[PDB]
Amino acid sequence: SIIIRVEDLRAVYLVREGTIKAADGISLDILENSVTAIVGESASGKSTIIEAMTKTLPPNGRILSGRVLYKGKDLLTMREEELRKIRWKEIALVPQAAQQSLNPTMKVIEHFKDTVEAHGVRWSHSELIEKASEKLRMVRLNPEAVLNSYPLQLSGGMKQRVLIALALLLDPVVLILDEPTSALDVLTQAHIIQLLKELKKMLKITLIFVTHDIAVAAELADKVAVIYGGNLVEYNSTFQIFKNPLHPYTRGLINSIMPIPGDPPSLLNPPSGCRFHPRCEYAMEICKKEKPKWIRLDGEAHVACHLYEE
Ligand SMILES: Nc1ncnc2c1ncn2[C@@H]1O[C@H](COP(=O)(O)OP(=O)(O)OP(=O)(O)O)[C@@H](O)[C@H]1O
Ligand code: SF4
Ligand SMILES: [Mg+2]
Repeated sequence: SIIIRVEDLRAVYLVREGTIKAADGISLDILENSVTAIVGESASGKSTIIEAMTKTLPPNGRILSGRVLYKGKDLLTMREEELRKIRWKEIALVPQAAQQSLNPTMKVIEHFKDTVEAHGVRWSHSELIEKASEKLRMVRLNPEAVLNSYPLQLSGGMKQRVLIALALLLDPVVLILDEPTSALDVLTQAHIIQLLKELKKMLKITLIFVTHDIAVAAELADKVAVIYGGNLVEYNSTFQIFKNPLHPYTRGLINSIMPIPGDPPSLLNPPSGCRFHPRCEYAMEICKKEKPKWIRLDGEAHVACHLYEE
């Protein structure tokens, strides 16, 4: 099943000198119990697509065009009365360094309460302790010690565990995670990934997560979506991506993983057509005159590249 269809998503950042065209025309289908990874280098639009999808864009960011369908109904253009029932309950989002959203003069139990309260639902404080403890366990934490401690007393690994437990609180059907594992030593990064695998199996959920490390994606993901300068450049299954990477940018990555000449594109003044052309070794005239069309190819596979066709 497709649990989420992103259709033609244009979302930009309004800035003094014009617009920032991160997330520029973005269409992809999330399989209903999959793990999809969104991958790309620093400052390439990952968090921007995530935010656009969740209507969590800053005051700054504005959505120009497109739909996102959950259960065939468009999240953008939804009555906030109809949005509030979908939020933590169904779709849930632990965002880039949401640790910072943990005010540190507060016991964790309070960030749970704050969350629960905010999203409507009314639970007896003791009941809340129950549920919270339960998900804290799911994430392999000491419910007692943790709920009753202050953020500052927790490791980044533990803060991360807490954040996830928080997201799971209301048994969501989709869980979305942004750079879940960055700023986080090797080992504990490994433990988070393990944990993510555990919950993957132990729960019935669609899991979308963002990362800049392809390795991490292949550790975790079924399908993989590569983004380059505000564009969805390619979308295959993990194994296929490594086996048969289509976009020249992607190929480059995979090879560079067995160090690509060029600098990343200005997102204010991007290059024309295919933003990868200035670095692409297969660059052509049509590549500068025209944005390659997002296309379907063979099986799970999608590319946006002039080299290819139906
Ligand atoms: N509120 C904003 N206003 C203007 N520009 C922004 C805003 N937020 C992000 N950008 C810019 O748009 C580009 C894409 O940012 P985004 O956060 O989507 O990248 P990313 O893929 O998350 O990479 P990273 O997370 O490592 O920064 C970046 O250059 C970023 O600085
Ligand atoms: S579209 Fe043209 S430039 Fe962009 S990657 Fe495919 S070939 Fe290289
Ligand atoms: Mg990011």
